[PDB]
Amino acid sequence: LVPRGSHMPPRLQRFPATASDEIFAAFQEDGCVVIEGFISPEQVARFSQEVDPAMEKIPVEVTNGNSNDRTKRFSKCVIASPTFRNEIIESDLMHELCDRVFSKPGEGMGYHFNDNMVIEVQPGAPAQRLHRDQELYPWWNSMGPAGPECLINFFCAVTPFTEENGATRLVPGSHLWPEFTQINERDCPQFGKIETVPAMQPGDCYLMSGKVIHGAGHNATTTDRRRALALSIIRRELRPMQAFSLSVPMKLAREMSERSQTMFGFRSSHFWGNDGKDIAHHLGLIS
Amino acid sequence: LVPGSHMPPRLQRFPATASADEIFAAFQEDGCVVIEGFISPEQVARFSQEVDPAMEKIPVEVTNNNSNDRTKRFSKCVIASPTFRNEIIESDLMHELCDRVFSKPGEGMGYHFNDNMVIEVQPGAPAQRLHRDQELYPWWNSMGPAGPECLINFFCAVTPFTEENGATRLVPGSHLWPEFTQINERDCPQFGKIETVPAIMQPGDCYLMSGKVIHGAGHNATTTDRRRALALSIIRRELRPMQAFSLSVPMKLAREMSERSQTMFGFRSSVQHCVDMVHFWGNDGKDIAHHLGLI
Ligand SMILES: C=C1[C@@]2(C)CC3=C(C)[C@]4(C=CC(=O)OC4(C)C)CC[C@]3(C)[C@]1(C(=O)OC)C(=O)[C@@](C)(O)C2=O
Ligand SMILES: C=C1[C@@]2(C)CC3=C(C)[C@]4(C=CC(=O)OC4(C)C)CC[C@]3(C)[C@]1(C(=O)OC)C(=O)[C@@](C)(O)C2=O
Ligand SMILES: O=C(O)CCC(=O)C(=O)O
Ligand SMILES: O=C(O)CCC(=O)C(=O)O
Ligand SMILES: [Fe+3]
Ligand SMILES: [Fe+3]
Repeated sequence: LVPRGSHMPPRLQRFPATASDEIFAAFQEDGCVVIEGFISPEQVARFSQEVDPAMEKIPVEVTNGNSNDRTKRFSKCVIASPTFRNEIIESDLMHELCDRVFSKPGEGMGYHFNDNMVIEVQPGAPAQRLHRDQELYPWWNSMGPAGPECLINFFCAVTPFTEENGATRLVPGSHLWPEFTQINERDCPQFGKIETVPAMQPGDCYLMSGKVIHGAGHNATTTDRRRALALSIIRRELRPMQAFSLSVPMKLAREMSERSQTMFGFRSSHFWGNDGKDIAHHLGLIS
Repeated sequence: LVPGSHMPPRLQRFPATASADEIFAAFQEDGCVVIEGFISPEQVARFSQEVDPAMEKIPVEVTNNNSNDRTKRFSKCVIASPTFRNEIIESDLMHELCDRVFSKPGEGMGYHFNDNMVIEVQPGAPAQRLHRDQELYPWWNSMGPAGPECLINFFCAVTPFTEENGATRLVPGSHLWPEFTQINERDCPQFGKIETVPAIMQPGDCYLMSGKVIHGAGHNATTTDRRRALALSIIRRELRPMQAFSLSVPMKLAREMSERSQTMFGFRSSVQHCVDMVHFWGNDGKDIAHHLGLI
């Protein structure tokens, strides 16, 4: 795999979207894993064109070290794209995976959606700061690698992921380090020695844990809009960064299955209920 | 007080006109503090009157178990009570203390509502298991006493709280024990040896309590006394509420709310800073209040 004698780089396993528990142990051991072909070939295609009109009406910032410097972001994927709401979010591998990360026996679905983002790294965009996704829930790093999982991300490539256009540089095994710190020169002892691994073709995805260090690289090209679809998924006890049950129209919620209504907060798991009853009753969604 | 009689733990008491700093320091020392006249007796009585039809229509569950039985719980306080939504949730002392607990520099409101629950302990109802309210967020005990706060409770007396009718039993300074476990025989070594103290209160008194404080409803030993409480459960912005208030509370009521009341119920977002900024509970980069028409 490496020339004999070489420094071996951090292991980044890769499974086919038809694999089994097998993908999960790669997640447990490394903190991430690639699912090659996560979304079908025409599915990803129909999806990208469907959000191209919305992506077109996002002006680009040319700035300050923020994650908005020449990186454009858009989250109304259920509204804008029939392919997303009808096909992509009903992956049984997605759910069979989430149930192994999040759900406890007897309690139903321990998870729901945090965000559905399309991230498009514009050419010349500086490399994104290194971070753990779970910094979104600021106390979580304090629990170290023994803490439970709060967040996972099915990070899917829309346009191809190269080392040129700044695909995500992962750091496998970052979830097993003994202290979880901010990744900067004052707080991180290993800053500048952190060994990355860049991450894929359209429809491939990687299933990253919230504990894993990562970040978008510099998009060094002149023409490449590098586009992605992040399926952020949190445990049921945590609050979504998107208010999906207030912006997704009721017309679309009626077309979703019970699992997908639970993912978007149109149905309870009790958490997110309505005075001892499922919020789905009051909304006109049960029997 | 008592006669070399053994003296129980101290539960500090303040009037609602004390300084939120004096109250907060007490809360920090003991993890719980009584605020007398948190709500005026005229406010508490109108509230009790406005929820009472809903309370009477709630059947009492009697069971053959320790099942947390014979306790009515009602959460649609905003819909049923003009006093609650117009006055009680507008307590400036409530928001002063919440900020000192939850709100970060340069982010605005770090908290929102988990629940608004009328809890009426029926005559004869058995005592509740000792618990910490942050057990609702099961990973929280594992951070121990150094952990951040996830939840505080403004537990108000609607009818008098007495030692006989089931006033809550609290364990002051249990937010400072070095290991947070569930309170059971397997996991808790002080099990059965834990000294509680009732929250004796008159109508309109609150106690403010951290999610780190061991406590439990007491046994209601009376035959006539339906012991009514109002629990204002308040969590940090990154945590999920028990109630989906933005989906059951009507928009007509949303539009009459102050901006900070809208934030409490999820009709409006809160800006969190990480280099980056993110409207938590937002709409693709903007406040959810825009798509809702709340300006
Ligand atoms: C299921 C329960 C949970 C898990 C959560 C809880 C919540 C949210 C409460 C506790 C925390 C809080 O701050 O708010 C209130 C007051 C409303 C009380 C009521 C319930 C819903 C609960 C219950 O109903 O048991 C039948 C319960 O009594 C208790 C204590 O055992 C629980 O820890
Ligand atoms: C404000 C940001 C936060 C705080 C959260 C975040 C979310 C939720 C994301 C990250 C984690 C996740 O699990 O999902 C996604 C992919 C959607 C990415 C986009 C943003 C909104 C964020 C950002 O865009 O900054 C304006 C950002 O890039 C990052 C990484 O710096 C952040 O940690
Ligand atoms: O866009 C990328 O390459 C990674 C972005 C990411 O993971 C984030 O925004 O948190
Ligand atoms: O009603 C009480 O006195 C305590 C209730 C309580 O602690 C709870 O329900 O979580
Ligand atoms: Fe990230
Ligand atoms: Fe409690």
